[PDB]
Amino acid sequence: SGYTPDEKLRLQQLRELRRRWLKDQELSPREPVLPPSIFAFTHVLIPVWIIHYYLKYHVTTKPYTIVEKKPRIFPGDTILETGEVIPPMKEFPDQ
Amino acid sequence: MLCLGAMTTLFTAMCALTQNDIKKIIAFSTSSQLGLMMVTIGINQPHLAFLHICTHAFFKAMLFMCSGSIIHSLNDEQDIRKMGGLFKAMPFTTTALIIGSLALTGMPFLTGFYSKDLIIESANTSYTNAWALLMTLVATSFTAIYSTRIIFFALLGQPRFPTLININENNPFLINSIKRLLIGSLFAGFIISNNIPPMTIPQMTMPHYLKMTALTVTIL
Amino acid sequence: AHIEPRYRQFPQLTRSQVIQAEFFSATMWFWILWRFWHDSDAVLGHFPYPDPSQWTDEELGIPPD
Amino acid sequence: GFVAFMLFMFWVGETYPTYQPVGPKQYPYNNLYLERGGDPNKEPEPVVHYEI
Amino acid sequence: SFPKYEPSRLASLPTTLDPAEYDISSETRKAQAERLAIRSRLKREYQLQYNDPSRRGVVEDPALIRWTCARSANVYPNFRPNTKTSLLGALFGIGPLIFWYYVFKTDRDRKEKLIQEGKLDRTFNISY
Amino acid sequence: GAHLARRYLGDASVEPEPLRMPTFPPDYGFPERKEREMVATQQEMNDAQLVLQQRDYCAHYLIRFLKCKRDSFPNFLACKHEQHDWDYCEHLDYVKRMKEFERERRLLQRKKRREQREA
Amino acid sequence: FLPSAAYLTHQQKVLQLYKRALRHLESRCVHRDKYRYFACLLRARFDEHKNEKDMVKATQLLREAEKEFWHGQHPQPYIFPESPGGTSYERYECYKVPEWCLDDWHPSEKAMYPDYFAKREQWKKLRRESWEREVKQLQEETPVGGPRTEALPPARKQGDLPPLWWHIVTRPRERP
Amino acid sequence: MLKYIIPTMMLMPLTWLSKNSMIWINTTLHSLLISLTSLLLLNQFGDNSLNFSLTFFSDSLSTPLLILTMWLLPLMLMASQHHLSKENLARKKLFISMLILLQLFLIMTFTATELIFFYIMFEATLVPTLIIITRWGNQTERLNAGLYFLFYTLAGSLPLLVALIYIQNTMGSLNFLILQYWVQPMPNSWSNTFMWLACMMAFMVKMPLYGLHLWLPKAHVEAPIAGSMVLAAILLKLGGYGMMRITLLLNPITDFMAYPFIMLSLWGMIMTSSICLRQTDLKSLIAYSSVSHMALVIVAILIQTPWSYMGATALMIAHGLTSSMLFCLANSNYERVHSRTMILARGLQTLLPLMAAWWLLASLTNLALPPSINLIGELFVVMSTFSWSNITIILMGLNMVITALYSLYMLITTQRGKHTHHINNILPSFTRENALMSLHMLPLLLLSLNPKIILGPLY
Amino acid sequence: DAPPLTLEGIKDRVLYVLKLYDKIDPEKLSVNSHFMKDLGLDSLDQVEIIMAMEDEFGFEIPDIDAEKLMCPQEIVDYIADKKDVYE
Amino acid sequence: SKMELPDYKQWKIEGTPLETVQEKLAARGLRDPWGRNEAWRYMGGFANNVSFVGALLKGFKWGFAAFVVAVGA
Repeated sequence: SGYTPDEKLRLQQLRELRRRWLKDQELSPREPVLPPSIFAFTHVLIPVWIIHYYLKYHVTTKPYTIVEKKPRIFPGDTILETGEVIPPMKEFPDQ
Repeated sequence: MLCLGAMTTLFTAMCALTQNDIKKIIAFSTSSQLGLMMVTIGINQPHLAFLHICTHAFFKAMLFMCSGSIIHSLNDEQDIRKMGGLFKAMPFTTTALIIGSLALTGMPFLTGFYSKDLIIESANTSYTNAWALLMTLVATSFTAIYSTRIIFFALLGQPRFPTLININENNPFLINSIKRLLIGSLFAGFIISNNIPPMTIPQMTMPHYLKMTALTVTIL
Repeated sequence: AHIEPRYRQFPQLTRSQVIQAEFFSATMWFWILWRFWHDSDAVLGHFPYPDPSQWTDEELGIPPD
Repeated sequence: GFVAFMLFMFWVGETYPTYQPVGPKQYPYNNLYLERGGDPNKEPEPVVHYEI
Repeated sequence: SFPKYEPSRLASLPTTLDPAEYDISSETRKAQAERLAIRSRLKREYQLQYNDPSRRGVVEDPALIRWTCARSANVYPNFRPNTKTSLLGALFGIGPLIFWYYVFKTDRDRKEKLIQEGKLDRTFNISY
Repeated sequence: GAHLARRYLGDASVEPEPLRMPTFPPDYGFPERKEREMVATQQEMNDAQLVLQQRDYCAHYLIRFLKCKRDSFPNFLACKHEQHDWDYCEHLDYVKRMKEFERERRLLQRKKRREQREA
Repeated sequence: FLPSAAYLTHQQKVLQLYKRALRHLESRCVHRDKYRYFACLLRARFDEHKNEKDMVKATQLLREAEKEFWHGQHPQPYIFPESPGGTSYERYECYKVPEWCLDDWHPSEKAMYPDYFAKREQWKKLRRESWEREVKQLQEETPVGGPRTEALPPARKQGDLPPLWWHIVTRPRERP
Repeated sequence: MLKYIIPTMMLMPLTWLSKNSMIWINTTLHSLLISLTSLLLLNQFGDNSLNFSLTFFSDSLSTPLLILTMWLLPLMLMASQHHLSKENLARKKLFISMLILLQLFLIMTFTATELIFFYIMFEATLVPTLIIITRWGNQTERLNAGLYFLFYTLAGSLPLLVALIYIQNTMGSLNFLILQYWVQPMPNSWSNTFMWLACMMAFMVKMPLYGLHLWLPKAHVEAPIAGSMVLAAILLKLGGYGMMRITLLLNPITDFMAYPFIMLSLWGMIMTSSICLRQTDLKSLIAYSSVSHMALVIVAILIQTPWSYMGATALMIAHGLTSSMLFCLANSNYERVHSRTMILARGLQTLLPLMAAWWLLASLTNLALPPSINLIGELFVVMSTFSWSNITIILMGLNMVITALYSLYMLITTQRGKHTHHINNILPSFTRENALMSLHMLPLLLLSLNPKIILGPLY
Repeated sequence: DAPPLTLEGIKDRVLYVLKLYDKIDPEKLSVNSHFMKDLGLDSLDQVEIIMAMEDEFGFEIPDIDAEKLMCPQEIVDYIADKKDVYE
Repeated sequence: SKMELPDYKQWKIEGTPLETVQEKLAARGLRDPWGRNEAWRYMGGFANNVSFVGALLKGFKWGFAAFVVAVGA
């Protein structure tokens, strides 16, 4: 088949208009728009200070608050706080 | 737990075969990995499932990021048809994909060895459902074969992608991110998976063809 | 200058990206080798899985019949 | 048909399990008593294990 | 080599294999021509109401207003209570309601009988 | 394995049903063979906050492994030989459990076929 | 369901069948060389009975061809990432802000962009000046009471712009 | 409480003898000052209620609803221009004074000591709303809507008066304390059953439940924004307030006789959430949303758990704020395009870039976003009803799924995907509409920080 | 994606991949020539030509247009219309 | 704004899958391919791309030497 020539001529007028519009859509005055360590310091010092102030006084004056699963102690250790030994395990054999 | 995990694992494993988009392959792959983690909760081994979460996370973040690099480099055609020739088209992302789709299966001492193969060992050495074992076994074979097919159609074949090519990786942020996660998925699996307190009893006493069976199934 | 597209040809490659690619694949293979031989050998059982328990009758407790 | 087949084989699995040839896990102190629910002096239950 | 492609209410019959498109009457040609005429006249009126630089508001699509007033206000006329309408009304309106009411009676009678015996797990059941 | 095929294809008796293991009583062919040392000092086993279903035979090696692993931390690969010893002791435990299994199996097969064929 | 005609053609229907079957064979058949072999086989299969002088035999072979095509199609065909159903398919529909807007700005933002708004003012004067007589006379002069087609005539009388051009020229760039 | 009654009176001749183009500023400023002074009320402590007379007294149920009323007045009095800004000065003053008088009877109603006084100020609230929606309904069935509103709410509400007179002359006075401290159980006769059915059915009409809910959507889609928001928020939550107060009497027979209302409320909650999934007429979706959430409120009131009453009052206040705001966004889109439909006004992500945030945030407060008050209310109702029966939580979660579905469909229908490119009249968003949105949302988030206020009597 | 395109590039590339085709010749190949009228190739191969441009530039053109291209000038014009090839 | 557009005729039908398939189809009796639009895919930096085991065994070109050095250390 092919184009009817009416479509060819109408299409050519839209080619001229579309290319002139799209060439106009560039802005170019060559002045397009015009008006009419410290990070690590602040973010590892200021929230650390605020939270560590918050966690001593308010938090540990509320009694049932931050609580830790206790350190496991082993039969060869010695207790750092008072100072006394923990009795070692007995003989090994038949392995 | 483990019936549902085995059902998901076989279903999305068989569904991952004959998929011709990248991201849908990766989604079915991660669904199969979550199926193994539901099997890992079905057997009384939660800590191995958590280890698999960590290693899986490193691994498929690296894999998605590499595929996104390729898709933006190749004008977003995004499909496995019209994808082929990318090896030696700068091979940093091909190195990333072969390290990845190597690490998806059980490769004898890489990051994907520890989690997945301790999962299948503790799954085999337990009072299990006797069909879920076979489902996880067959789906390990299936993740081997779609890993091989994603490698073969993504990197190896004759180059089928249209001309005026601008394949580009001379790029700081891309190579820094892929670099950081390959350094992750090579070492951090072992570094995480070794220095933890043993919260369970490791099995460690298997016969023959029950420890070898992971590598046997991936090779076949 | 940075990269430029080229038409109907194999693209050009800077030596930097290909030497980091070769380096990272080679270190992956180096890691699987030095983690295979030197330290673990976990693909083997590492303990001899025995036979049926001892294959010793009159031991472990059975009476003769 | 496929969903019925998968659930049928799961039922066949649930009636026919696998297990490695292995007895119980032998616990030392009265099937690990006093670290179950409790009763500290009510029921010391006499049960022992023997070396084989 | 064909399974004849049975259709359904969800698998639509595609435009290729009708196969009524391949034995054609002249009246169907007349129908397609007049249907093209209707769509051409509607697009002509729409495009003339569409490109006026003086026009400000919306185009006032009459088919959308017609469908909306057909769907909201013009349901209640027309209506007559038929045997089908009454049957389907008393089925969808009262049936499931009386079903869930029966099952709530059953569950509450079981629960109150069971706590009258007292053998529930209310050893501590505080936040009631 | 092969025990599963024998138990699901052969007879119902001579392969023992698991998780109902003690069928014949102990000291049936033992007499006076028992040590069961359990040198693990249960109070200090409570003191080291172990997980349940680990408070078992071969747990003193777990105590020693935990002690060395805590006491030499920044060596990532410090404790190897004691962890190997703990795996060896659990291997001994698994061997002992398998010995219990096949003891009850051989007793059941030989003695029950003796009894139910000469009864 | 097409703008210019009512029925496609017979030849147009065979031609759409050929393009769809060749595209599905592309999607079915990777490595491109066995594709080229099978595509020339398909081209030969059309050539073997292209020159049949009947018409009911032509529609017979067409109908059985649709049967033996719809038997052998492909489930996820490789459609391009601009086609409907594709990977993108108006990906960048996020940014197609139409140009009936941009006149509702504050005059300080209009003072930031002088030249583009001045040239938009002259295009809008070109729209308003040449709207009424020329476009409406060409649209109410040549058609019958029934238009019976959707192709609209070009402006070839003496001068100015074609009728009904504004929302066809001033469409967004499709890659903004 | 007289210190809140009398400046509401004094704010009325303000509107008359303020001059032209100055009535607006004076009424908005002074009603916001009334809102601060209203927020100064919140004194209520522990053991008793607080008594602002033998005539006025405040339970902690009435405090957040009262602050809600005196906070929703200035928001509305700003919300109701641009559709009557071109009308006459006298009709404008009449409309504003009608809203002030409606506030006055709402304060009368929320601080009602006596149930007789509560009934009189209940239907006194009923009076001006008909005049408002009929005179400014801006559609052709506003007559039908106002008339159904009137005869439904009266003909349900009317034998409640007879039951209250009977309680008045069989047990002495009707202060809530001496109705309390004296209330005796009323056994399973039939006259007690009809008294219960009269009172509870009057408030059933007011909420509404499913068999009586077509009362509502005509009165919202055929009404102005002021009547719509006051109608929905304050009138439905006032009905719930009234049921909460009157259910202290009739203790034993509610277990015998309160099963079918639970049933109709649950199944109609499901059917109403299903009917507001497929409709056009964007205004009506929020109306049937309100029907669904107040059916949930009704289930919560008729089961008699303290968890249920806390969840009930939290759900009341949160849904009042959310549905009033979402009505206001619907009116904003209707002022943009004179449509009222839903499939027409498409696009609006590209255009109007800030309005997407308010649509999304209101749709998530309707979604039961988890730190918000709406999920707090719905969650405690689900806890109490699973304590009621172990099987009814399926309907609650199915309501949850369908509620998220239709709310997020309402989001992604009007404001997602493609402008219809034949609209070309919509202007960028004014400061007024966004000021109204910020007056809606920010109290809800600040109550989401600290919800110890809005939990009611059983805190 | 950062490609530059112009009318020169699309004209030369379309004329290139029409020059490479087998059963026509680069001897008599102007920009302005029909397909059926003077080059003398059949409409089946004309749709193969359209398939080649679709598979090269990476986007479908519909068969409501693919009836009626017939000449490389209108091919260059239509794909330059679809991609909006200006700055 | 040059591209320099590397011209036609600088390939032939010599990409060996295209050559074998034109031989098979010429023995079939058609001789009408699309032909020369794919030789750029079958020559250049392409054309003996590596197979599958080579791509995974690409590691130890640098690897065994460093492994032997680390073992000997």
